[PDB]
Amino acid sequence: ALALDGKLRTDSNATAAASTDFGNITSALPAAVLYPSSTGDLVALLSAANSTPGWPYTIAFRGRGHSLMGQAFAPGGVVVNMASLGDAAAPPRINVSADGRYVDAGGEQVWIDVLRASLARGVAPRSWTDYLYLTVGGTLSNAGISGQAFRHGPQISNVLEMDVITGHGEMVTCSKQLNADLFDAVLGGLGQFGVITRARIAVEPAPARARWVRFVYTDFAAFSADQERLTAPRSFGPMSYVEGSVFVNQSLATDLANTGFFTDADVARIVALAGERNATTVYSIEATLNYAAVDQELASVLGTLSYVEGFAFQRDVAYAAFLDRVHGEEVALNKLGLWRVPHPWLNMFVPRSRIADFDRGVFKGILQGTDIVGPLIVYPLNKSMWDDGMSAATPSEDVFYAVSLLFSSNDLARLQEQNRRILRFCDLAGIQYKTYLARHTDRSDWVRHFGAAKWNRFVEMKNKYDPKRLLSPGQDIFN
Ligand SMILES: *Cc1cc2c(cc1C)nc1c(=O)[nH]c(=O)nc-1n2C[C@H](O)[C@H](O)[C@H](O)COP(=O)(O)OP(=O)(O)OC[C@H]1O[C@@H](n2cnc3c(N)ncnc32)[C@H](O)[C@@H]1O
Ligand SMILES: *[C@@H]1O[C@H](CO)[C@@H](O[C@@H]2O[C@H](CO)[C@@H](O)[C@H](O)[C@H]2NC(C)=O)[C@H](O)[C@H]1NC(C)=O
Ligand SMILES: *[C@@H]1O[C@H](CO)[C@@H](O)[C@H](O)[C@H]1NC(C)=O
Ligand SMILES: *[C@@H]1O[C@H](CO)[C@@H](O)[C@H](O)[C@H]1NC(C)=O
Ligand SMILES: *[C@@H]1O[C@H](CO)[C@@H](O)[C@H](O)[C@H]1NC(C)=O
Repeated sequence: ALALDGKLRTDSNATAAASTDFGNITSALPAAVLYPSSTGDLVALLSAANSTPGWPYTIAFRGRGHSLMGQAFAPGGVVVNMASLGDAAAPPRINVSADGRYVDAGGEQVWIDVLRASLARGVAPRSWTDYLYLTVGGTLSNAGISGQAFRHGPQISNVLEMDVITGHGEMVTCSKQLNADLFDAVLGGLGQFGVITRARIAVEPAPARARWVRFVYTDFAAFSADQERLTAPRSFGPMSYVEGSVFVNQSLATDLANTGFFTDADVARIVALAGERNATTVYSIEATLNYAAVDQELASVLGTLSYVEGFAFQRDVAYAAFLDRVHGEEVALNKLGLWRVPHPWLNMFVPRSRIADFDRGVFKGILQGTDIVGPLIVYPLNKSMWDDGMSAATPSEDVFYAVSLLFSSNDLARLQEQNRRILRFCDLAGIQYKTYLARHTDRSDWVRHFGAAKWNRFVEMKNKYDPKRLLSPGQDIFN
């Protein structure tokens, strides 16, 4: 029925396209790929799966395939090409509310398009990812983090309601007020319980511009203390965005130039500073202030900090230009053939109490004497802005750090071994980290990830909403 309407494709080109992802490390061929024209086509697929004894196929929902390790694959199953839902000109897949207090976006829609539609109405989401060509449904199935998360929470903390089609093939609207169990389960739920077809996203009046700063440190203690100062609850401080970067000695000049922030003269100055201090690691805080008045506001904030004098670097850009900054990085890297390469990325949340230990073992230890390509990102988050009732798993401490080591790749094998070594260091040091964007491959690891109480809830929701265990099998939780 769906195949006759040209929606369910089994041809080699279709299956091949749905068999690889951004990670470029693992691959898995699906039996078929659905190209739905409407949510009705998704209901039809999931209802058939629910009602058919001996239903053969697991089902995955491909956003834009930005997964690192096959999370969007359905080996010998059906991959849903979610993007197809946004093919038609009418009706619109992104609706800013009449009063401009929220935006309704299709699960398949990319955040860059959500931004553009929001700005047309003078508004914008409050919480972002660093990179905007990701789907609403995709990031909400994980968490969605960037430099705003310390004060607004992750993207999953900025959703009012969702439309979800469950593994039973039932279309359900959920929120804190209605079907809250499904609402909580789906958010950070790794595509396990149903497909998000619509999410209601909180917005704020859009700032016009961003004052954009980078501050340089050679001392980790000063660097991390200042990050924590900038992101501390008062309500929060003036800064709209706070992240940080780590630069190892061997690839210092190259990595500093690769930020796209520093000029060649700026890079030379930082290299000279590291040299005079014999520093093996350099650290940079990246922060923005959304808006003569800005000058004094910025001066007042910087006066509370302890970066190396003479090493505050400033840019002033349009708000939208700041948010979409990484798009220009992709275009440039792809032209050099350096974008579509293996990405053995390591992402985790590290408790505040152990971040100095992590720095000693990893940045000052394991990563020393290697040529690093890709950013090493480190910044604090506030647990208070996360809802522990949702599926997403975080460390127990009030403050924990996002640590994102975004390695680009003989080299791949070395990098995979290096990541195993970093994880081994953390385990032996007894650091109670949580991975982010990673899939585990056995039960014990997944139970450890969630913790006993949250795992038991996760299973309860799985039995209620996907009892056949069909959905997002690439997560390797129930498959
Ligand atoms: C590619 C990449 C990823 C990325 C990033 C930069 C790059 C270049 N920067 C990020 C950032 O700054 N902050 C952050 O939180 N994440 C960042 N990412 C990682 C990204 O969030 C993940 O890749 C995420 O999966 C979103 O990517 P995408 O939208 O392409 O989704 P997918 O990989 O195809 O699918 C991921 C899993 O989710 C399930 N899924 C997908 N759509 C839905 C819907 N609508 N409903 C329910 N589940 C869904 C898939 O089945 C899969 O398991
Ligand atoms: C954006 O709003 C429009 C209303 O203008 C929605 O379009 C309707 O969608 C329903 C269900 O998909 C259809 O039955 C109607 O025919 C559509 N009406 C119109 C006027 O075209 C659209 O669904 C909204 N988009 C999202 C993602 O919420
Ligand atoms: C990774 O990308 C290359 C193209 O550069 C391709 O030949 C290869 O099949 C891909 N590998 C995986 C596992 O996706
Ligand atoms: C799911 O399958 C059951 C049969 O076990 C059936 O009673 C129910 O109506 C189905 N739901 C949908 C929406 O397909
Ligand atoms: C930094 O690396 C260079 C090699 O490129 C080396 O000459 C220098 O001694 C290193 N500095 C420190 C303090 O490790």
